Amino acid sequence: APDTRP
Amino acid sequence: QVQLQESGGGLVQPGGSMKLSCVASGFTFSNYWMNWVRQSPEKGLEWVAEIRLKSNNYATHYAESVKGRFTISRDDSKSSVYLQMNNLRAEDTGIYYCTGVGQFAYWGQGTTVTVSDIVVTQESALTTSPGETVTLTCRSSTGAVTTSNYANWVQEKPDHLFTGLIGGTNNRAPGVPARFSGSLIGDKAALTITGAQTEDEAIYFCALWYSNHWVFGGGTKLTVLG
Ligand SMILES: *[C@H]1O[C@H](CO)[C@H](O)[C@H](O)[C@H]1NC(=O)CF
Repeated sequence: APDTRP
Repeated sequence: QVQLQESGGGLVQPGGSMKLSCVASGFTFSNYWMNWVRQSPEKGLEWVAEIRLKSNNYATHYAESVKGRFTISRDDSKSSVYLQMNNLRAEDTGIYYCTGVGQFAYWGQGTTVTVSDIVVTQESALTTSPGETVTLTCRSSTGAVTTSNYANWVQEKPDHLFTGLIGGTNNRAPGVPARFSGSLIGDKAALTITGAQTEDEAIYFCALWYSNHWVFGGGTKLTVLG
């Protein structure tokens, strides 16, 4: 939902 | 080493306008959302605004207290993010930080602006010793913290120096020591230091996500004695 890109 | 460098703060009159900048290096800026977060002595850490990617049509969201007054924007060809602040109030006084990545790994040094509901609760203070296991907790007034709150933990050391430790509940940020861990325990988010070290004396903040905004906790002062 938020920026969950690692 | 990633760097974020803010600029444009100062000393302004109520009703005034100001634009802050932040330039980034060392990571693919255009692939990550960016945020502005401010720290004030009275209101603590406060999330201000986010801006998403080009592929999201640069969607933006704002804290209710700045809506219609502040505008966040980015220029991916200059690896920069901006905050345009209109109709400034005394309440807007603070240190302003640009921050992002998984979700608050990287923080700039901050730029000072002087103008002249969900509550997230943390332990005010905790005291430990080197080599102890210490657990900090983060509770929400809404009910249980779950993995859909994407709990982050950030550390503040002198002087107003921030580094992200944990995002997405339990993912360590790159280069964060192994002794730091994130968990969910009895419907609270939790940060555990397994074998505390003297250098871990600091203020620890949690942040929780609620659909389209972040709420920061009040911080815990951790003292490491002996
Ligand atoms: C991050 O994971 C979340 C759910 O926790 C969503 O699936 C997002 O779409 C994911 N984003 C990415 O994989 C982009 F990097």
